[PDB]
Amino acid sequence: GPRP
Amino acid sequence: VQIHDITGKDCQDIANKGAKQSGLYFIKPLKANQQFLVYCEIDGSGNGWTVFQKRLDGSVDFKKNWIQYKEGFGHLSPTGTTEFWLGNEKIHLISTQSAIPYALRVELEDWNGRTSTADYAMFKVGPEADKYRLTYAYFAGGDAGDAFDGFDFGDDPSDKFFTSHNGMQFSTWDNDNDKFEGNCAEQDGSGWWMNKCHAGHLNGVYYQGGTYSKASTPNGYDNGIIWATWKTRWYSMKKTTMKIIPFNRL
Ligand SMILES: [Ca+2]
Repeated sequence: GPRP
Repeated sequence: VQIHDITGKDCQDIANKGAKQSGLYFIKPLKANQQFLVYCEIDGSGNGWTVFQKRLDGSVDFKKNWIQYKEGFGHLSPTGTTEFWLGNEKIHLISTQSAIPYALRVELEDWNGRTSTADYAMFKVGPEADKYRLTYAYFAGGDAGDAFDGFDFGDDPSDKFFTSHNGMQFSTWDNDNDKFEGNCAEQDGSGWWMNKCHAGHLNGVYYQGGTYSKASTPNGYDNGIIWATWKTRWYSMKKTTMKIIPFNRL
């Protein structure tokens, strides 16, 4: 998935 | 052990010479100083796929370092029932030999028996000097969807931008070449072409059953064997295969  | 006699530049060259059985063969790509064992998947129509990655039961830990991912790990079996990573150097030597155009097929299996595919045309893995960067021309189709194009999980607008895989260099927890200020490889426990971090991750943690929670990983990492386009990030696959064949065989 994504990250901050 | 039982390696077959017919050799070639790859598994397609092998099929061209008459080999009709799937198994262990020796191949020596254009720049290989020495031949090496590979598992060829040879179907009836003469198609011979060089298999470079296999997941099927959780027997090998994929959290390996750079040198281990460079050289290969796991075990090759004549029956094709073992998990392994051929090696970044070998994948490089094959996919870039004689500018031959290769297509990559990612084949996935459910915990429910369903198999899905995703093809990439003109697939290549660069040399160590460029950190075994992954590059391909375009997606050629398949029901698994195009996870390598990136995915908008929803979390942010730039998700898609950050979870695409084309042009990404390889990263292991001890060789961080991703686009995240943390270490993706290190926190998801794998070796992969990380961006920030991924929409397709086939070297992730093998979770029995498929479905898994954010808790199964204390720091909430979605680190399973996922392909965002086919299944939810909280679904780890039962089996995965990454193999290559000259593009014209498609
Ligand atoms: Ca980083």
